[PDB]
Amino acid sequence: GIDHTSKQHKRSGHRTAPKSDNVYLKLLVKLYTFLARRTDAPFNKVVLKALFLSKINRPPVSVSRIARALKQEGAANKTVVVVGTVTDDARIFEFPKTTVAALRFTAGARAKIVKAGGECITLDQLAVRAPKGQNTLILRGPRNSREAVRHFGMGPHKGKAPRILSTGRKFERARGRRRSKGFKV
Amino acid sequence: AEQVAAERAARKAANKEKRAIILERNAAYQKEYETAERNIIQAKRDAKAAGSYYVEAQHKLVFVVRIKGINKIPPKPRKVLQLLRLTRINSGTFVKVTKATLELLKLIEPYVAYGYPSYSTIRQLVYKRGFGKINKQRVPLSDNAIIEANLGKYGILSIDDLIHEIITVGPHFKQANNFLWPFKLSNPSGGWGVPRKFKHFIQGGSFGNREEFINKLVKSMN
Amino acid sequence: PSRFTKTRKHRGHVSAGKGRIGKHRKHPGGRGMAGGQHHHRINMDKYHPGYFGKVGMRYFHKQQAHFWKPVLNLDKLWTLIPEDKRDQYLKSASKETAPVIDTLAAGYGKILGKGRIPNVPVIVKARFVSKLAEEKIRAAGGVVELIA
Amino acid sequence: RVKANAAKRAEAKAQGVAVQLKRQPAQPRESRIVSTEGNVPQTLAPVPYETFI
Amino acid sequence: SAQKAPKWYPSEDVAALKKTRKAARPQKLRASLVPGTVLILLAGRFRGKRVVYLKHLEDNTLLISGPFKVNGVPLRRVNARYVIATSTKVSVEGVNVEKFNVEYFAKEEIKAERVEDQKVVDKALIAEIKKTPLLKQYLSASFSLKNGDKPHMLKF
Amino acid sequence: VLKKNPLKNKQVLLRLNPYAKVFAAEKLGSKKAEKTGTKPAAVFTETLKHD
RNA sequence: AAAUAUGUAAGAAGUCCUUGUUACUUAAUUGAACGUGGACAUUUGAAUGAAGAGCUUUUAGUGGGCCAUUUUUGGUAAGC
RNA sequence: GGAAUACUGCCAGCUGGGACUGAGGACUGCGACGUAAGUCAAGGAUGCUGGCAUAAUGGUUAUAUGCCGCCCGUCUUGAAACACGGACCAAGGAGUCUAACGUCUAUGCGAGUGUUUGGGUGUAAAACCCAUACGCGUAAUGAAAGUGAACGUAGGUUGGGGCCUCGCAAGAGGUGCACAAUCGACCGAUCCUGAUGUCUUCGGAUGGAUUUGAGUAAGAGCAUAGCUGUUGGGACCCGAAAG
RNA sequence: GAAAUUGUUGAAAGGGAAGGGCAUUUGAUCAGACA
Ligand SMILES: [Mg+2]
Ligand SMILES: [Mg+2]
Ligand SMILES: [Mg+2]
Ligand SMILES: [Mg+2]
Ligand SMILES: [Mg+2]
Ligand SMILES: [Mg+2]
Ligand SMILES: [Mg+2]
Ligand SMILES: [Mg+2]
Ligand SMILES: [Mg+2]
Ligand SMILES: [Mg+2]
Ligand SMILES: [Mg+2]
Ligand SMILES: [Mg+2]
Ligand SMILES: [Mg+2]
Ligand SMILES: [Mg+2]
Ligand SMILES: [Mg+2]
Ligand SMILES: [Mg+2]
Ligand SMILES: [Mg+2]
Ligand SMILES: [Mg+2]
Ligand SMILES: [Mg+2]
Ligand SMILES: [Mg+2]
Ligand SMILES: [Mg+2]
Ligand SMILES: [Mg+2]
Ligand SMILES: [Mg+2]
Ligand SMILES: [Mg+2]
Ligand SMILES: [Mg+2]
Ligand SMILES: [Mg+2]
Ligand SMILES: [Mg+2]
Ligand SMILES: [Mg+2]
Ligand SMILES: [Mg+2]
Ligand SMILES: [Mg+2]
Ligand SMILES: [Mg+2]
Ligand SMILES: [Mg+2]
Ligand SMILES: [Mg+2]
Ligand SMILES: [Mg+2]
Ligand SMILES: [Mg+2]
Ligand SMILES: [Mg+2]
Ligand SMILES: [Mg+2]
Ligand SMILES: [Mg+2]
Ligand SMILES: [Mg+2]
Ligand SMILES: [Mg+2]
Ligand SMILES: [Mg+2]
Ligand SMILES: [Mg+2]
Ligand SMILES: [Mg+2]
Ligand SMILES: [Mg+2]
Ligand SMILES: [Mg+2]
Ligand SMILES: [Mg+2]
Ligand SMILES: [Mg+2]
Ligand SMILES: [Mg+2]
Ligand SMILES: [Mg+2]
Ligand SMILES: [Mg+2]
Ligand SMILES: [Mg+2]
Ligand SMILES: [Mg+2]
Ligand SMILES: [Mg+2]
Ligand SMILES: [Mg+2]
Ligand SMILES: [Mg+2]
Ligand SMILES: [Mg+2]
Ligand SMILES: [Mg+2]
Ligand SMILES: [Mg+2]
Ligand SMILES: [Mg+2]
Ligand SMILES: [Mg+2]
Ligand SMILES: [Mg+2]
Ligand SMILES: [Mg+2]
Ligand SMILES: [Mg+2]
Ligand SMILES: [Mg+2]
Repeated sequence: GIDHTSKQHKRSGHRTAPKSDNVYLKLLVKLYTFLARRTDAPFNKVVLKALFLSKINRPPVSVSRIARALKQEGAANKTVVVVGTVTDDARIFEFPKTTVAALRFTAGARAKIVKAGGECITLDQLAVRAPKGQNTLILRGPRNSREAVRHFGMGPHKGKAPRILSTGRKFERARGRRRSKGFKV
Repeated sequence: AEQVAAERAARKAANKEKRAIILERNAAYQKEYETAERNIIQAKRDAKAAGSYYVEAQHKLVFVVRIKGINKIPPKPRKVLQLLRLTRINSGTFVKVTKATLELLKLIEPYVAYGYPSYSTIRQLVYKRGFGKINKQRVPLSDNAIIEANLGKYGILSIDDLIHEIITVGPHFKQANNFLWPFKLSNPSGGWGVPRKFKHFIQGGSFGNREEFINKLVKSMN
Repeated sequence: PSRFTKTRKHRGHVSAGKGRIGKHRKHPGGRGMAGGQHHHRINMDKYHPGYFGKVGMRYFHKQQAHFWKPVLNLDKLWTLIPEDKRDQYLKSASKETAPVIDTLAAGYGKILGKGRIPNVPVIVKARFVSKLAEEKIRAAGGVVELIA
Repeated sequence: RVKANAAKRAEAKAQGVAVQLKRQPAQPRESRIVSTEGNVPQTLAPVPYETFI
Repeated sequence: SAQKAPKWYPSEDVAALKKTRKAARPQKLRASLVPGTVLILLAGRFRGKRVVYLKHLEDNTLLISGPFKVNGVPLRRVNARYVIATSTKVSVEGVNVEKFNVEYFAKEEIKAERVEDQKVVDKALIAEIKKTPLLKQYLSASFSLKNGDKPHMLKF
Repeated sequence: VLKKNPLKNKQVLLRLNPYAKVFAAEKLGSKKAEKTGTKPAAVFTETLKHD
């Protein structure tokens, strides 16, 4: 026998193809594992993983978040990749030119980008254009802006938001939520 | 398109080049190993001639075999048995002696047998059961290119360049020695000497430091 | 569907995955929210501090509607102009002719001030305004016109 | 240790490298030759059993 | 269909063998096996027969003869590991033997050639056997294990 | 595919370690060491043979 | 006043120089805290190991335990 | 005085007997021997010869023989138990559906989203189409009246994949999304402060504080579906004494 | 027209239960492959 020092037959714990079942996504994966295996280029390697990512690890990148990244010093001509969908943001009043490459473009986002004379590339087109990912700027959206993570870590003095359905006063705002009713959290 | 023999040439030539360097190095060590040995022999004599006493340096390298199975072991020794990579019975590793490993051996005496290995038994360990750790994987030695590949960084580009680093506790013994997978010995062929193993060598059992008598054992187990 | 469910998988195992010691019995803790102040207090404080007892005043016959008053931030605002019309008004930022936005007609009650509209003049008709929203509005040469 | 490691580090570099300033554990001791001159081995045996009480 | 059909089939292309490295080197025989030596047949049709070793053939076999006219055994092949090689020994320097190869014994009753070969070789030997008294008797008598023989103790 | 012991398969012995040829050639594994006759002080012998 | 157990430390989140900020603090541009600028790389600071490290969510069963060496309480004692 | 021997150790000294194994399937590697051409035991068995071509070998089966082998189910610290249920066999026979939900996932669309109360239409409970509303989200905070989110490139600092630049490379610098840590700023509650003014008690600018919020700081949601989990329901299936 | 369970026929085994595991003898029975 063997004094094992570590749990046996452990799975690596990382996705390895998408759990998604879409052909096209399956094809883009085909492109990039090829590209990853044969180009020693970091970008293709990161891109391949993001493809496997489930919906929650793929938060939307907005078109305003886009415009801001372009305002980085020396970044205004880069083409931005977003392995996910791109949404529109009425709140910005002046969107730049550039080229965004992403999986989905909402109707309004595509509009706004094209209106400023930008261009909307799919990842496979992005590939042919920059097989080593030259001049690419990768953007991710906010994962912990989900509503779910509000409730993560619920406990005393954690200050983190109840799992509650109806709300307003007389919904969990008395005993243990204020000094005058028993105590506070 | 050349390469046919063309690049086969600039290779095989370059290969002959290395066997050369290995041959001269091995010729070297041999000198060193016997003049080293003889020096001590004559030291002992010269001292007796002068009415004195030649006390040799304490050994710097020991070889440890796990002699106890896997059950009912207390936690402290257990962790140490792991750090020495002795995680199954009859497997063995080399250890460089210092205060800070001396204690480790102290802590695990009931579960191991160790002693000072000779050039002979370090050699036949490596030639017969020497495997390297290469992206883990435990790869058998059997060609010098494998060592040069992973150990060449530190000088060391032959199985004998390996053996030399161990036996002489080189300045890169850590790397040299961790490169070797733990040796996996069969049970002794002779048998254990002794009727009960889990007593000290010094009390008729098998565990503890048995000094130079380690070679007789290992050789029966290798 | 039945065929994907873990009971199908438990068939042939004695206890349906409910333990031999502790069983699956009718209602061990009590039913519903029983014992919330007794053997279920640890789960109630934490996870649900604030549950028991009272705060604040009762309002008999409170009819929401009375309090209807959706908010719109400047943040958007300009969204209440159809796009085609919108660009037309952005360029030619002026008095004399500046867009009128009935935010009541958009079904908002109050304008709040979340952040920066361009320097175009706007005529903003609303029931209510946050001090700032209106400040920012004037700072582009708009006014707020109070309606109902 | 550090204040002193800064020293022999400069005091070596500004000479001609060769430093060595990690601590090392107790090494086994080396060969040596003990002499008899003035020191012949005294030969002890174990002692009988006695009571004194 | 009664059953679907696979998506993949084996190629029925039958690979070639790897280029093995096993040279057929020659069989040195144990010292005790010189020609002229008397053998005991441990097995076979002529089992227990004492018999003269003549030639080591190209297929590793031993060529022996009785001689026929002594104990009934003809010129023959015997395999070297079913033979006890005694220490008694007749000079064979007058027996030609050159003639006798593997081909000689290819199957394809008795050809006259053999009957004559048998007479020629055997006369050479008999001439020789006769020099030592009792050999011919010995050669004619079957070897046998008696009670209390310990093959691992007997010298032959 | 199949680990071949040196130690008892001359072919690979020579594959690793090319000194093996000369070692065997100059016997070396039986080197006749120098005959020197130094003798030990009587201090050594007396105390060796003491009590 | 032991042995066994036990806290902390063994550097890049480090060491040194120059001299900004403040409503704290000093008799005091004194200090305190946070800095800007400058100098020194893997013998960069003990050993051994590392089928890697870190982090998140959600959920089962369990919440009668019993035994051996050693330490040990009650009991004359116990398969207590 | 000169040897021998034992004992212990070493040899990349030679050599005999025996057992098990023969994975792999062109070539490709590292070598060895040869002056060479070649040869080889060097990245896993080939060569030669014979016997049967069948119940010979093999499978199955029954029996015999050597050794071994308590009755399952259960609850228990502990069952083969002098614990319980079970004589036998067939056929029934137990985690379900529903309302509302948590985490995770897939899919549509995205600051939105949800056609199916309804209407239109039909090859008629289907498929196809749709106006107004509504729901949930897009704002928080107070018991409440009520107020309501940019000092700044929507901040500073530190780590950060990826990218950009230099370098043959090693490295150096630039930028740095997600995420993490930390110091700030913004909105409401609390407590101070209380300007210009005033139907002299209204008004509450401004700047603050070991206080506090399920907040802001270039949105992430809505819907359908699934597994697991939650609550109520006969609620996994059979069971009281009672009312 | 199953099973429990029964009659008959055939084959077999049985010194205080029977049934079971590894292995082979013996009987019965059988597939495949040769070419
Ligand atoms: Mg939100
Ligand atoms: Mg070790
Ligand atoms: Mg032996
Ligand atoms: Mg034996
Ligand atoms: Mg023996
Ligand atoms: Mg015994
Ligand atoms: Mg062995
Ligand atoms: Mg369900
Ligand atoms: Mg189903
Ligand atoms: Mg199923
Ligand atoms: Mg299972
Ligand atoms: Mg299961
Ligand atoms: Mg089952
Ligand atoms: Mg189970
Ligand atoms: Mg369960
Ligand atoms: Mg149960
Ligand atoms: Mg219990
Ligand atoms: Mg209540
Ligand atoms: Mg908004
Ligand atoms: Mg060959
Ligand atoms: Mg031979
Ligand atoms: Mg006769
Ligand atoms: Mg400690
Ligand atoms: Mg370390
Ligand atoms: Mg290591
Ligand atoms: Mg690793
Ligand atoms: Mg749990
Ligand atoms: Mg639990
Ligand atoms: Mg309890
Ligand atoms: Mg519990
Ligand atoms: Mg124990
Ligand atoms: Mg084969
Ligand atoms: Mg094969
Ligand atoms: Mg026949
Ligand atoms: Mg047949
Ligand atoms: Mg037959
Ligand atoms: Mg029968
Ligand atoms: Mg049977
Ligand atoms: Mg038994
Ligand atoms: Mg029970
Ligand atoms: Mg009990
Ligand atoms: Mg009993
Ligand atoms: Mg009971
Ligand atoms: Mg019963
Ligand atoms: Mg049934
Ligand atoms: Mg129709
Ligand atoms: Mg109808
Ligand atoms: Mg229609
Ligand atoms: Mg209508
Ligand atoms: Mg909300
Ligand atoms: Mg309100
Ligand atoms: Mg007021
Ligand atoms: Mg700072
Ligand atoms: Mg950098
Ligand atoms: Mg920076
Ligand atoms: Mg505030
Ligand atoms: Mg408050
Ligand atoms: Mg809220
Ligand atoms: Mg329930
Ligand atoms: Mg009932
Ligand atoms: Mg009743
Ligand atoms: Mg009653
Ligand atoms: Mg009928
Ligand atoms: Mg059988």
